[PDB]
Amino acid sequence: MFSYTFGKVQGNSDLYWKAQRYRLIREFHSRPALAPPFIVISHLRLLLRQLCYLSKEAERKLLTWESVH
Amino acid sequence: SNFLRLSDRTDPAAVYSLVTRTWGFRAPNLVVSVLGGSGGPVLQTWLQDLLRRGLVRAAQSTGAWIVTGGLHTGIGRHVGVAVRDHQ
Repeated sequence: MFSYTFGKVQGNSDLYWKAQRYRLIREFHSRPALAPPFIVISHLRLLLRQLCYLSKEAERKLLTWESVH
Repeated sequence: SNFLRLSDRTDPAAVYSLVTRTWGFRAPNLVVSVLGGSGGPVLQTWLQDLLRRGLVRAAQSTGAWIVTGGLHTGIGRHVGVAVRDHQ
């Protein structure tokens, strides 16, 4: 059973890893730059920050480009 | 754009020189002149695909002048929109 499971994933390992890579990059794209326990500084900064026609033209141009392709 | 009023008597040489030298348009690799009818209503969509995915798509590779009615009639209207879409 282990061998069958291993072969199923080893057949498509690059797809799995690239999905994982997207997830990791998305996770760390929005994390504060300070690592714990110094991350308390960033959380405090965020807490203080909280407690205290052209667009459619570009959209139409982009959609026309996409439809042509 | 540019526009001009002229009589039918005018010989093509002066107009061609005007377009190429005064208005600044470069000499075309090829010229296709589209003639047709149906007047007001837009053509059937297969003619639309023939205009866009056909003539205009091919002319995009070489560069060309496409001559037709400069009015909002159906054929000229679709030629203009296809040229704009590929632009």
